[PDB]
Amino acid sequence: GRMHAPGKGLSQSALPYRRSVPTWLKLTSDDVKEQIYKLAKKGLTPSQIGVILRDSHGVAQVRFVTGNKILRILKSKGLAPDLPEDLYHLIKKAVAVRKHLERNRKDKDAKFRLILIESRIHRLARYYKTKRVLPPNWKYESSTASALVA
Amino acid sequence: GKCRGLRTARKLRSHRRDQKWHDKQYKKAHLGTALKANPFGGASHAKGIVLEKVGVEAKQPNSAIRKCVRVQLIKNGKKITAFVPNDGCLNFIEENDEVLVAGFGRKGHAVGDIPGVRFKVVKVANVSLLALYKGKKERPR
Amino acid sequence: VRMNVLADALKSINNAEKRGKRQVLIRPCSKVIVRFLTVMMKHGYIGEFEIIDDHRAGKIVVNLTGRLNKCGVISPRFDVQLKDLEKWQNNLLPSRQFGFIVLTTSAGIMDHEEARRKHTGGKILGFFF
RNA sequence: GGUGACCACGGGUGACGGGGAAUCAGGGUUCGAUUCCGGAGAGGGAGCCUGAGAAACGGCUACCACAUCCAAGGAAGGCAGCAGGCGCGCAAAUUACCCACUCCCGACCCGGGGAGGUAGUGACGAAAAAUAACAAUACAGGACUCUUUCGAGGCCCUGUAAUUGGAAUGAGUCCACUUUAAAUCCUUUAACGAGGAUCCAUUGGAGGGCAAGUCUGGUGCCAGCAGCCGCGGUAAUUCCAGCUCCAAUAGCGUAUAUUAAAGUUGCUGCAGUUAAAAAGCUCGUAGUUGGAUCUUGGGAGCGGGCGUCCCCGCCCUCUCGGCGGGGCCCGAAGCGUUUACUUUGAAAAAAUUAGAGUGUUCAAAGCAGGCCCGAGCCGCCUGGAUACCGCAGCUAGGAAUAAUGGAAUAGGACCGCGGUUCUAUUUUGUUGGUUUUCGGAACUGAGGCCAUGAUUAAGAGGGACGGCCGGGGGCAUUCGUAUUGCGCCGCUAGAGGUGAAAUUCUUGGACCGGCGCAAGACGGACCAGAGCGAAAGCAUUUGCCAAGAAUGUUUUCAUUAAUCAAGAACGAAAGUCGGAGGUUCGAAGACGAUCAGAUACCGUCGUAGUUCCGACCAUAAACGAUGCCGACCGGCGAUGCGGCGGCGUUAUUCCCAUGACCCGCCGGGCAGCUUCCGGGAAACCAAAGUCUUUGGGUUCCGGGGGGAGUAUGGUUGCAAAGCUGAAACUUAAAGGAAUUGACGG
RNA sequence: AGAAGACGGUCGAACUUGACUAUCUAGAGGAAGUAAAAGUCGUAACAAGGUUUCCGUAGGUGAACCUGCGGAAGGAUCAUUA
Ligand SMILES: [Mg+2]
Ligand SMILES: [Mg+2]
Ligand SMILES: [Mg+2]
Ligand SMILES: [Mg+2]
Ligand SMILES: [Mg+2]
Ligand SMILES: [Mg+2]
Ligand SMILES: [Mg+2]
Ligand SMILES: [Mg+2]
Ligand SMILES: [Mg+2]
Ligand SMILES: [Mg+2]
Ligand SMILES: [Mg+2]
Ligand SMILES: [Mg+2]
Ligand SMILES: [Mg+2]
Ligand SMILES: [Mg+2]
Ligand SMILES: [Mg+2]
Ligand SMILES: [Mg+2]
Ligand SMILES: [Mg+2]
Ligand SMILES: [Mg+2]
Ligand SMILES: [Mg+2]
Ligand SMILES: [Mg+2]
Ligand SMILES: [Mg+2]
Repeated sequence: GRMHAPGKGLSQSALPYRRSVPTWLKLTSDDVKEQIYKLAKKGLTPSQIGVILRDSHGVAQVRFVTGNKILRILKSKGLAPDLPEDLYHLIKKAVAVRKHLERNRKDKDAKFRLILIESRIHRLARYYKTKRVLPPNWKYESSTASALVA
Repeated sequence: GKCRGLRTARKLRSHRRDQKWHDKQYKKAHLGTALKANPFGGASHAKGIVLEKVGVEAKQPNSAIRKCVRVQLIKNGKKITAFVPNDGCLNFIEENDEVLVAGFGRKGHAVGDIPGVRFKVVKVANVSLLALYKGKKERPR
Repeated sequence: VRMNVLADALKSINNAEKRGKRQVLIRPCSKVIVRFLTVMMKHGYIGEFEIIDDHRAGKIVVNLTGRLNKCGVISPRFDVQLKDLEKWQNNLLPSRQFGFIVLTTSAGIMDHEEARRKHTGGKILGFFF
């Protein structure tokens, strides 16, 4: 079930049992690597690097072809954002909602959604703190959120 | 549903002693209000002095005059009403006698058609009421 | 959420058996589930079963033989010693003639008769009869 | 600084703690003032002397409270020690004898001990056990028997009244003995001691529960009985008695505390739609609970018999191996985590509990006791076990389940080689000097190798991405007729309203019709067992702003999750305050009706409000009277969204898409029909199922009905009130679902 | 060798005031709730109970109750036709 919604959907990807690379995929390991480097230097998150790589160049799974995850490859070279992508979009969503609430203070629904989003931010941040991805004193503040994002 | 976790013993025990206050027997036996309110003060029997002889009407379906006595207890000086449970034992009672008074039989609750009488007379003037009723011994004249 | 794969496996077996079906499919497969099925099958309360291997936690297809009355689980895995294993036998088994309590011991997952035979206690897993 | 929701601190205790006692499926629930161990006190506090040991009290000092004698100048107190008193009470013994036993004290074989022993009172309680047995007559009864009912006796047990009818014993009188410090009791044993064996068995009952009378007299809703149902108003099986029966029995009744009963406190093991009950909804920290995954498989004779059953051996390393150089051997050091868990061992007072032995005359008990004596037996054989003793702590095994770790910007492991500070010791034995690099440890640079090192990606979750979807939310904008009012026009005496009326408006032109204007509300029909939203709730057009479910996904992170005390956001209507606006409707109020009355239902007005903005309030039958997450368990036809397929018809064009239908499939929804899945008290419910075959995780919450959501305290609020929340007392039913009847304007 | 006694210090009973905290209890009068029952007034709930009932809220009335707004069916409708 959804964490903050009364939904029980099932939409998710289903990886094939065959882990072997397709025989028609002519791109080699470092070829997939360098394409990732170009797309990341264009300013792309690992989630949308995998989308464009699976779509245009026909790679099934970056992890299957290159032996490692996209974020593992980006962090190994040293061009991955310190703020994790799933966290970054959460602060960005909260910033947009807070900005909208300032013009519309009678939008009680948006105040409710802001509480849910902020809760997801704080739960995710607590998880990253215990995994040492985030600094121990990394505090998400509603005031300095805008500078923390973008 | 009730928690069955291996480390929930604190919540299970706290919930039990919290919920135990919700039944009458545990509440009256541990709060102490019933003990204070009891004219006998937790005693099976208590002595008193017959203030006067009184008659009490029975409840609605029955029709009789139950023979009782108003008696104040020699300890703590509380005025109560005590039944005289035989055919003619009120005649044995008279003004200003020391009477042993017991509960009527269901723990501070009125019994039968007698309204609001929790007590009954066991002995009067140090001689048993059953002994006087059966003629085994007599009032000291 | 799913917090006891063995509980879901045993409840699925019970429901299919009560329904009378010849086969049952358990979606999450585990080592504990497989061992539990092995001790049941050795005693004869179920038939052969297959472990369908996907790269995730696999599935299991169990051949029900129609001779399983109940295959419940005891979710809080209490510490059962040998001095109080008799109380669990009286509380759980339908009789002293048949029925089995499965408890994981340091010598492996086994029934209570075998656990007593090699003089070892452990955590109670479930029961079947 | 320390301690706290893992409950500190504070309060209460009718709390000395424990060994233990009661109840006894298991689990538990109560009680432990009380003889054993530990503690505390000696009327309440306090301070001291001596002594090894005292903050001693049958030691002192002072004060406080009582209180003793006095010649009034003074003196002397501590029974919660044994007796015995007063008081208090429902509630508890003799102002007895003795160191003989167990021990203790002392300078001590000798003295002392209200410790203790003995006896007295003692129905607390526990064990044993009298109040009668036998024989033969009569009358029944028995499968009785003999002829097959009819009569008797070759048989068996009871019964009723009898010179029966003569045997046995105690309970008592009472000699001696015995015991004992002296006694007493008991055990022996002389002599008496039983035929209403009058040497006298009682306490409660006889409608049901619950064993036992439809007996007789009295009473007559009175007296009374009756724990609960109920009995009693004239032939009462229930009262008062007589008789007869029943129950237990030297014991039975009553009151009250407590245990089982009570699965009516539920961990085992209760419930929450309608009976009592799930918060209006959501977030959320404590708390609790958490997907799968890391050694499996194979072996050698010993082997539950390779006897393919398998006792089972499983086919860590390095240091002297203590039997500076022997193979005949097994000790010193650490764990290639930390725990939890399980098994073993050690240590765990006795009594009590269970339990071994033991004829105490049996038994409760107790820890004793048994064998031979042919009399020299000039003494032998034993026992005084064992189990259990939670939790915590100690020791050694095992490593399944559960938690926790290692190497990720490699400041990673191993193997060696460079790179720096001191130090055990030598003997370069006449001292002195020693080289002592002497051996090892101090910091470190360049390497080789590690298969170099990241489990998978949950029909878990989060996030990204794509197209759509929706009375979802906010802001602005737009339209609609209607209502009311107003301005001009036309003809008329009515209009309005009701069951009938009346109040009210009306030749001043009411109502009606027409053309217009203004205002503030409200968004019909389309509108559905349809959509969205966490609920409350959300419906004119268009735009903007963020948001969201579902579907699609071979995208990304990798456990980030579920429920949640405390805390927090939202929360219909009504209500409160401030400011606008007030069309309609309309609490209050007035009048008119109606009625016996009518403070109403009906009608005409009409205030607050209803509308908007802001600030409060936090409540609804806030309902599905029904927690959330997860798994599983029937069928069928629809419907909303998204997606995937396929005959065909349609839209346009020149083909495909793409829309409108048609036939299916998948997933998520709102629901529906049916079913002997199953459940339930049933109504009914595919959940309210998977429940005595009882345990997926986790919140809230109920405990007969009233009093009562009251009182009081606290807290919130401008108030109204909200949240939290008893007790005394009272009551035998209150309730739920179904059934039949009766009744219905 | 040495008694009374005195200074200072320290324990510190006891007393006075004050504060806080636990219980117990008196009280003119007021306002409830129970029980009794046979009283007066009306008939609010039960049938569409004669205005359907009930919930929250606000106002009003001798009394039960009435009325406004929003809600529920535990209703007197599981249904109302292109
Ligand atoms: Mg005490
Ligand atoms: Mg004690
Ligand atoms: Mg002392
Ligand atoms: Mg001395
Ligand atoms: Mg003293
Ligand atoms: Mg006698
Ligand atoms: Mg009689
Ligand atoms: Mg009981
Ligand atoms: Mg119950
Ligand atoms: Mg209810
Ligand atoms: Mg939490
Ligand atoms: Mg696991
Ligand atoms: Mg008129
Ligand atoms: Mg409102
Ligand atoms: Mg106003
Ligand atoms: Mg009006
Ligand atoms: Mg749960
Ligand atoms: Mg109650
Ligand atoms: Mg007054
Ligand atoms: Mg009414
Ligand atoms: Mg009515």
